Amino acid sequence: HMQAPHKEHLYKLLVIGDLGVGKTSIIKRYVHQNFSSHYRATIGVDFALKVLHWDPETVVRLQLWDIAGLERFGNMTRVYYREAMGAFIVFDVTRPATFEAVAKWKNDLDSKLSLPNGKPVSVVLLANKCDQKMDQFCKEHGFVGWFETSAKENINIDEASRCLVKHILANE
Ligand SMILES: Nc1nc2c(ncn2[C@@H]2O[C@H](COP(=O)(O)OP(=O)(O)OP(=O)(O)O)[C@@H](O)[C@H]2O)c(=O)[nH]1
Ligand SMILES: [Mg+2]
Repeated sequence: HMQAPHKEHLYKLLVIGDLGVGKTSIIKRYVHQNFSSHYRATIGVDFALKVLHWDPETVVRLQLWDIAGLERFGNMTRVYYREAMGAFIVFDVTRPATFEAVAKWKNDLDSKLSLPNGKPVSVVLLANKCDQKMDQFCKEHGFVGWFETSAKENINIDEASRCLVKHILANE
């Protein structure tokens, strides 16, 4: 006797934000349980896979697209965004200018990507490096929620991803 296979959801998720805010470190902590203090800049886009045992009958596979910080100044984001179901937009709490870039990334995303029915994709805001007004910002810029995160100390990355996936499931 075999047990029945689990239902599966496969989601391509974007991780965007300006240089050095911690996008790659968030993904590396989430998927590989690892962190590095050395800064190695992403070139173009890198990828990582997260398998989530969502509930006893369900598996969620996340294809994470780790986009480099300078790409909002290029012309590749529309290609990079294609077929994504959700995104994290990231800034660095220690460098407030990176918060000002959050709206630029959000407008870039919303102008180049929408769900098949025309609804904008689910987006969660990550205030990263928290180891070192937000509600109003999320309501005014169309975010489903926000979290203080730390790739170094592993704070709220699991929680923020679960929040994003919950919203994606609810809007399919
Ligand atoms: N203290 C602290 N440092 C962090 C955290 N996350 C990332 N860093 C550091 O911030 C620097 C930049 O991290 P990256 O993950 O490479 O940032 P990025 O957004 O991927 O940068 P680009 O790929 O160039 O756009 C690295 O030195 C990391 O060690 C964090 O949560 N806390
Ligand atoms: Mg990177």
